[PDB]
Amino acid sequence: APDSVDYRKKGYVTPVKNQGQCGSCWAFSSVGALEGQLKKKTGKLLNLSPQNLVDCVSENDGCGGGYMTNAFQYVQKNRGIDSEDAYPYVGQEESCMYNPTGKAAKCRGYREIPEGNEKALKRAVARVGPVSVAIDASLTSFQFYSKGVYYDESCNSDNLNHAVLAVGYGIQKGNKHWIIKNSWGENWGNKGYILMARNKNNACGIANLASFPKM
Ligand SMILES: N#CCNC(=O)C1(NC(=O)c2ccc(Br)cc2N)CCCCC1
Repeated sequence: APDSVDYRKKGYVTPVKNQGQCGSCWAFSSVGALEGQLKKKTGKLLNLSPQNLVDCVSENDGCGGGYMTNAFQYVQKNRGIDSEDAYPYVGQEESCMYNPTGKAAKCRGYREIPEGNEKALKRAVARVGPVSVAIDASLTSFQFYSKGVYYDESCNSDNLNHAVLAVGYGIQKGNKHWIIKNSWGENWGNKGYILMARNKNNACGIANLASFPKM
């Protein structure tokens, strides 16, 4: 696999969004991984609908949390997901109001990266595109992140609490990293992104709950 890759440079990554006061990170994460595969398949990037996921993935808990794999299963079984413009984000859980007329992507299944296996995650990022991941984002250090390759010795890999998107990987100042898209707005972190330590004992649980969609 390459030493580094950044899918933002290849046009696979939409603008940084802002989930607000709803535990919909799983839906943003799932949507970002779908956005990536849409670009790869069609050449054309479009924002997809986290609200569609929040409302219609009956296997998840809406603003009370969810699994990304459950969302990909839904998109596949549903024969599509709507675009953001067709099913705009409202920041609360609702009845399912999916409209097939606003379909902008499909899903042909998904895969899961072997638990905790950072080389495997690296290989999936290289071969596929952006890959949905979950981390411990509870630490004030993570939340105040501004620059550099984030590492905190107190980060707990067994306490996943936040779903984000790995959009590449590499190195900075000799510190191996993952490039992570958050859903806390552009005002957060580095223009909405964080570089997180890679190959440092699976820091923050980065490779503990990773998956990507097929298209
Ligand atoms: N709120 C909130 C934000 N965090 C979540 O959404 C996560 N998952 C759950 O919390 C969860 C999963 C599946 C189901 Br169903 C219900 C759930 N609350 C995302 C994946 C990693 C664990 C944290």
